[PDB]
Amino acid sequence: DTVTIRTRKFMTNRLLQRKQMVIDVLHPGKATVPKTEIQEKLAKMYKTTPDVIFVFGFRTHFGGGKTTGFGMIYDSLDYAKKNEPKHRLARHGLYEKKKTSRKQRKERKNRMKKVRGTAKANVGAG
Amino acid sequence: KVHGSLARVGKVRGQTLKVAKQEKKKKRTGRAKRRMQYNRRFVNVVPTFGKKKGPNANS
Amino acid sequence: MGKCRGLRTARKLRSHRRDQKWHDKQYKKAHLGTALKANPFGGASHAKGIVLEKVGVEAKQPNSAIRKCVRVQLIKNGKKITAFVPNDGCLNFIEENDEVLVAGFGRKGHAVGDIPGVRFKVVKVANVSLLALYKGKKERPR
Amino acid sequence: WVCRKTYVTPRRPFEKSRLDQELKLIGEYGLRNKREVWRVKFTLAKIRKAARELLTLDEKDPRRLFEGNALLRRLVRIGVLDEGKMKLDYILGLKIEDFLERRLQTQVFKLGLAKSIHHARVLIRQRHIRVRKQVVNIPSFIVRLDSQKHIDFSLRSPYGGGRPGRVKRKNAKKGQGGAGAG
RNA sequence: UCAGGGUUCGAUUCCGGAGAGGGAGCCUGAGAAACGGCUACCACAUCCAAGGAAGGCAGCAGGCGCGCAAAUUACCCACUCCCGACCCGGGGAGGUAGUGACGAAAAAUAACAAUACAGGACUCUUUCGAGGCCCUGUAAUUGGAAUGAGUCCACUUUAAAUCCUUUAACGAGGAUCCAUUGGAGGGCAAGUCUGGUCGCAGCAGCCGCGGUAAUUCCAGCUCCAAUAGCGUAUAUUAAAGUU
Repeated sequence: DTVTIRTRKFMTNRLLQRKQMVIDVLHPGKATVPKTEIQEKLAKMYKTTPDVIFVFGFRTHFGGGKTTGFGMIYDSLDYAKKNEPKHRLARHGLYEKKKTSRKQRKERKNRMKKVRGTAKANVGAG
Repeated sequence: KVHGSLARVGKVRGQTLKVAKQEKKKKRTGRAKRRMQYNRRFVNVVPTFGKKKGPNANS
Repeated sequence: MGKCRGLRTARKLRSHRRDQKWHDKQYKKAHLGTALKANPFGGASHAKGIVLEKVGVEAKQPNSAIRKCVRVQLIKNGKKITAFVPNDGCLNFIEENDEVLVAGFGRKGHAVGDIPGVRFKVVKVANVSLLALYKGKKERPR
Repeated sequence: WVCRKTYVTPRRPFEKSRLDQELKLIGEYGLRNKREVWRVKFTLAKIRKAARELLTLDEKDPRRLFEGNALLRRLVRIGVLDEGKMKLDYILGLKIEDFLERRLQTQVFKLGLAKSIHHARVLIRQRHIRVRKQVVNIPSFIVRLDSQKHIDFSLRSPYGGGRPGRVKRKNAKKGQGGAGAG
């Protein structure tokens, strides 16, 4: 609706190759706009294009009319792709990890203890 | 009668009239229950000479 | 007074008080623990048993009534207690050789009212309270 | 982790005189329950307990100065005490009614639109008022002294600017779709 | 818990100790008298082709038993940290959800006018009487207004999701979108109302009520207290200057 993104705690984080600030948002219509919409606007406030913007947080204050999150802006793609928590890259896809998970792993391990010299056999058994 | 199974239970509840008259009304709760209690006791204005009459009485 | 008030008489005071506390009535039941051992309960609030037989107890004078008790043996100590049945006509809601749940009267080891020898009452007959049987919020499951 | 019980119960369970005071006090401010009264009276007796310490210990000991100053500052900040007073003796002149005056529902009624105290509590809960910019649902706020001139209706709500309610907006459509031709 | 002085409790998240069915012995290692290491006895209990073999949930779930008395055979290494040859692997530690009236914080169950009677300050009038103001309940309908409880697209939340906050559209006329728990002789706030029972049945912590006019029983009506809570049993402190 009415979208106001206002700049607060600007820091140039040279070690991780990013710029981290707070994402302070005002909007008296329906508070809370999609995170996709936010990173478009922030892309065209430092002119860095939306493949290195990352945002998260965004809890909306009581009574609405404000929401506050936390956003990073990376210098390049590869610096984001390296550093970035795994789930945050997979949040808007360019990464994934297949997870079976966590009963298929354990049940394979305990079957593997019984054999020796062949690791592929128990996996082949389905 | 003192007697009439006077060694055994049920003699004052199984031989009474059965009444099930009841009202339909919505009683107030919470705030409003105190509001009526305040006004009905103290401010109407209430006072009348030499009153002593309690909040109930069949008088 | 009538007692020493030296500045070095801590021993003669603190050993005297520790002795004369044993004559107190409350203390002497609490700390010998013979109370617990003698009680048909372990010191638990309730206890569970199985009915043996209905009985009636004739009240102490001047009152005259029949007070419709039961007699019950317990699970957790295998010994017998004579227990009151409250309200009116709840003798009927008790049926022999079933379990019940007992509970103390409310005067801690001493018979209540005009009924003698009864220091217990009854609360549940089959996971269904005497209250709910009487009022009709639940029903005996047969 | 950490909890505490705010209210306390009366020592005596019944006493006509006590009960009448609690009743007439609830009538005045339009409170819901007696637990909402004893809560307040705990706060008062708490402050009176802290105060009774500081009065015994000579002046110009660091504990008495620093504590007293910051205590009295807080009593002045809510405005239940004057700065024409501001001595530790005047802490003891505090009483129950001054607290209850600073409550939000009392100040809604006093400095904003209501028709009775009973009205004002409902307006706070149905979210038609704010305190500076911020909606509240708490009629038990206690309202700092400076902020007793920023009580306003909500910036979106039928009272002041904002959309019509569903009793109004129903009946507006009742002239065209509720009785307009069907 | 408590004025001052005390009394009672501490299995249980921090710190220290002891122990892995009961006992004893011991290997490896810097570190162990280790038990999700080993060896033997004693107590248990399983498989077997009866020749032999194998075992220790006071780890997380779960079951039996015991009792007055106590939850899901759920999701996941994202957080917090730990372990490894190691940025990369692993961790029922730990984090997340479910069950949950132990307990604690917040506070909904109707607010406002019209008519209707009702009161009293006030005014006029010699009283009579009238006017008129402040409020009150209380009936009849209503009238306009308001809101979340719920239903529910959407954003958001997060490891993924729930919840919450945020937002469409639906969502209130008292009959339903229904507050109960105890008590009304005295202690102790509240009825000598009516019917039934008539030392019977029952009530009663205590004192006592019931024998034909029951303020105490069984019900109805009415009223009082507390209020999303209230009653009952037991331990324990205050009350106890009755240690």
